[PDB]
Amino acid sequence: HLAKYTIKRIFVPLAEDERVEYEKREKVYKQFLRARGITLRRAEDFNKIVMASGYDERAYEALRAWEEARRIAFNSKNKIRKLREILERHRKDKIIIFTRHNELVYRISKVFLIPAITHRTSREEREEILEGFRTGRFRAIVSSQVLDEGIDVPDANVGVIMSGSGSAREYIQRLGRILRPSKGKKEAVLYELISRG
Repeated sequence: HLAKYTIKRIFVPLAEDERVEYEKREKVYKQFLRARGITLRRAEDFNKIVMASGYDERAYEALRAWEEARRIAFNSKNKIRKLREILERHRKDKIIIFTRHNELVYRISKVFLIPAITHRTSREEREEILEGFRTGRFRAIVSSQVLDEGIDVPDANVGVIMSGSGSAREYIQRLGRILRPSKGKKEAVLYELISRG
């Protein structure tokens, strides 16, 4: 019986060289949106359509733009610098990092020696990792795939959600259901890094 679950949404701005690049992409995108008379409050709802309407260089290069932006934000030098702190502040707990961005997963697992689980890895490899997790070896893991569906996942204490440019409402709840109150204290904390600034 948990007794102190607590969420924290951290807003990490972008790097110098980063804002510049990000902005130039989003420029091309927003132009496409207005050029097609679409409000941005409905992007991606729109991209969903752009996708089902076949190919159009025009429209697609815009989606390719939306890509880089999303990308940049996710891998912000700061996102890492920040993650670092979290990993340190919570070196005494079991952490579960999540990100819908495959690349980041690797960037992380390689920058901080954290075992990873993506839509590759394996089936036993995966498991293997989870057993190591629940028995020491390593106190954290980064994973691109969902961890509740089927997967058992050890009792984790802190969860981190490396978002790109927006808040992952769903994911937050999903993860928070998976976490487990600590031994003593029986608390839990969930972070969600979001580029912004």
